[PDB]
Amino acid sequence: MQVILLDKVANLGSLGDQVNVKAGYARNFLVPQGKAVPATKKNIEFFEARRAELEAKLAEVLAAANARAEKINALETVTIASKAGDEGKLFGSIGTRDIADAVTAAGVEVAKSEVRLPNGVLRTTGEHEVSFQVHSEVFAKVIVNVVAE
Amino acid sequence: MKKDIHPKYEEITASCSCGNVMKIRSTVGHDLNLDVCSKCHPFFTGKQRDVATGGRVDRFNKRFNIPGSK
RNA sequence: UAAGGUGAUAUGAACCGUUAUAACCGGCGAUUUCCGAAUGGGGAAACCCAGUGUGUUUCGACACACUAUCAUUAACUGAAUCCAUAGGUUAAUGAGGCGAACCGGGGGAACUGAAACAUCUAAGUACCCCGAGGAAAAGAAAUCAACCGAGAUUCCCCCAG
RNA sequence: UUUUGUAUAAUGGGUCAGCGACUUAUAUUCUGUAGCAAGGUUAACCGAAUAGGGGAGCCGAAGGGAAACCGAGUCUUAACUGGGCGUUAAGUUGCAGGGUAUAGACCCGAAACCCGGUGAUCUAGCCAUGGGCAGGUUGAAGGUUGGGUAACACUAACUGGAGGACCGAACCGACUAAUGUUGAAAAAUUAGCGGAUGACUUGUGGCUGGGGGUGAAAGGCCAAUCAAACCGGGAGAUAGCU
RNA sequence: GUUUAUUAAAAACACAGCACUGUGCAAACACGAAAGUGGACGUAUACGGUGUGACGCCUGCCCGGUGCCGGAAGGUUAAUU
RNA sequence: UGAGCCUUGAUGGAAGUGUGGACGCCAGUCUGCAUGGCUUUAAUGUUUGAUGUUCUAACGUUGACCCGUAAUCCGGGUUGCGGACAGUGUCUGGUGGGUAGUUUGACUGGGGCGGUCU
RNA sequence: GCUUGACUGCGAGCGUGACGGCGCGAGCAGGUGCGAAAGCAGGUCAUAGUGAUCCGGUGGUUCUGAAUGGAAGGGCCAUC
Ligand SMILES: [Mg+2]
Ligand SMILES: [Mg+2]
Ligand SMILES: [Mg+2]
Ligand SMILES: [Mg+2]
Ligand SMILES: [Mg+2]
Ligand SMILES: [Mg+2]
Ligand SMILES: [Mg+2]
Ligand SMILES: [Mg+2]
Ligand SMILES: [Mg+2]
Ligand SMILES: [Mg+2]
Ligand SMILES: [Mg+2]
Ligand SMILES: [Mg+2]
Ligand SMILES: [Mg+2]
Ligand SMILES: [Mg+2]
Ligand SMILES: [Mg+2]
Ligand SMILES: [Mg+2]
Ligand SMILES: [Mg+2]
Ligand SMILES: [Mg+2]
Ligand SMILES: [Mg+2]
Ligand SMILES: [Mg+2]
Ligand SMILES: [Mg+2]
Ligand SMILES: [Mg+2]
Ligand SMILES: [Mg+2]
Ligand SMILES: [Mg+2]
Ligand SMILES: [Mg+2]
Repeated sequence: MQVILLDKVANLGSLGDQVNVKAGYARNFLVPQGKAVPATKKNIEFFEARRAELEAKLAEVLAAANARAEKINALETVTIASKAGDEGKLFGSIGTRDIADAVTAAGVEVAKSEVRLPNGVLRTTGEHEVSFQVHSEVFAKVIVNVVAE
Repeated sequence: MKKDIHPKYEEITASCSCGNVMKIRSTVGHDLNLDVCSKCHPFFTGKQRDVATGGRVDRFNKRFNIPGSK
């Protein structure tokens, strides 16, 4: 026969699968000690419901934030000012805490996490393509511009 | 000997040499005994096999209730 | 209800009663030693012995009441293991034994018959065992009927030897 | 009474008195009798109970064929013939009787089988705990000492006290003969006889249960009973026999 | 020494000894539907079953038959599918 | 290790050097590495069987502890040994005088033996 | 020599049996063979060479077939 899971078990038995099980489904193992199953008519009625409902909480991350790039990439660029001296070298450095707050005031409480930023830029005045991502499949390339107040 | 769930035991029948005899026989069932409740502790019980299944079909726990009102 | 009575063998004795409260008959109640489920432990039934109370007490101590097992619940406890169960204590409830047939259920002979005897018969009888009631059991079609229909169970007559 | 046959010396009975064996139920069939008649009769039940009511139903007036089917005909056969069975036989319901059937089935009687209980106060084993064995013998092992050996063997006195050891009472048992044989006695008495510190003997209590026990074994013993105990039941077992 | 209590006390039963065989311990085996108990609070120098029956000198040939012990390759073969 | 699947290489795509291997019609393929331009059968897997080996977790324990409990019983717990074995139920072949019920004819110069039986 | 009468369906009336049953049989119907034809043939010169019933097996048939149509099964006939 076959039964649900509650773990992974050597055999296709990932958390939540109803296939390839053996006679005397545990009751001496995979059910008592560790995971369990008692599939029945009522126990799948709820568990099986997990397929559908989980896909929702998992869809949103790919629903609202998926193409959300525009709301942070619709602009040709963001622009921040600072201080320089040479051919445009920013003394300290403006970056996450800056680009973020700025665009945050705009409508993006973006965090300095998945941001591809290879370095705290703005050190050089001008453009700077800084791509950011909120979700795994999500990301967006946005150029930034450095200016001196 | 009475199988806790789906209670059964020593029914009597007779034999048959097909030729001659109708000596009385006698049945029994199956001894054996397991079970361990995942709602407290491993309570066990001696039950028949076709008696274990049944419990393990959709009781296992949803069945101790009858022994309550033994 | 009453002119008569204290049962019988059973008289005798000593008494009780007689123009509205002896005796007798009926209802309700009181008492009801001991043994016996026997139930405080025991036990060659009618007896041996004990724990906790109680009053009197001529204050010595004795007579009496309760203390069986088991289950439902409750209360208190409380192991191996944190808890938690197990187990212990208590209280109230009920059960236990005895019974004539009939009733339901578990188990279930052989003689005998077949002119022998193994299938088959006797027979689910005799017997054993559990359980209940004035009755049990059964009982409201997953019935039967045949294309019309009937309509729970139950028992009697018949269909038919 | 039983026989071919019995005065038979084959069976039964001492006598008397009382009791002692073809019944009963329903079914089926004949006979007699009564009712009614191509019709006869109700069952349970109801009941102003032996009425009356109730005709469910049973039997007969049609039979033939394995049947479908046909029908005073019908089967048979391909047959229209013949042959088989039928066709101007009154039945039916009571009552009394002859017989049969199912029953205990005229009455009495087995040896037995099966079911459930009672029995180890006899006896057989075994368990626990207690008791008994007058007297008289033999004289093992071990030991001491003397001899002896290089040392051990070995030997001699003595001490020692063994043994299902010896003679023999109690006690236990039963080999022989007589008597008893309606006994003193349902196994003994009399005179002898075997064992008698042992696999001994005995008191008290306990444990084994019937196809089971126990058995130094004879089928022996399990309460005067044993090739399957006693008591009650199936049970009026069955009895082609007396 | 034992035996037919109540017609048989024996040459019969027993006996110590001998032999075969089984049993590795939850032993074989036995009582028991089972639990359990005996064997044994023993453990192969032990326990059981069978036969012979001190001791002495011994105990020959037959494995065809039946039984038992080993093998189990191949033939035949149950339920089951 | 068979058989089925069915996903891949091998019966109807040109190199240069070295050298590995497999099949091979023995005019000669396929592929390894160092360097360069659908019919037949191998294996990963997956199913299903056959045997083995190992494991734990059922099952056993007439090993050792703790507790109930100042118990030899029982139970629950800790641990060790064994282990899907053993053991049991149902079904089934072989054994089976251990046990049970029975059968084992008549004629006959008695019965038997012999002989007979239509 | 020629053939298949070792035929199919019936059978007057008899013989013999306790019965089951057994035997004899002219004649009739349908189709046969042999003979020119009358006619003969329903196994062997006759008398032994045999087994009742039940349970089934095989073939045939609209006999029956449990609501109906079938079917299984049953009957009937033939036979083991
Ligand atoms: Mg008392
Ligand atoms: Mg008492
Ligand atoms: Mg008979
Ligand atoms: Mg005479
Ligand atoms: Mg005389
Ligand atoms: Mg005589
Ligand atoms: Mg007289
Ligand atoms: Mg006529
Ligand atoms: Mg002596
Ligand atoms: Mg004497
Ligand atoms: Mg003496
Ligand atoms: Mg005694
Ligand atoms: Mg006696
Ligand atoms: Mg009797
Ligand atoms: Mg009887
Ligand atoms: Mg009698
Ligand atoms: Mg002697
Ligand atoms: Mg004698
Ligand atoms: Mg004698
Ligand atoms: Mg001998
Ligand atoms: Mg020899
Ligand atoms: Mg026998
Ligand atoms: Mg009999
Ligand atoms: Mg004779
Ligand atoms: Mg002739």
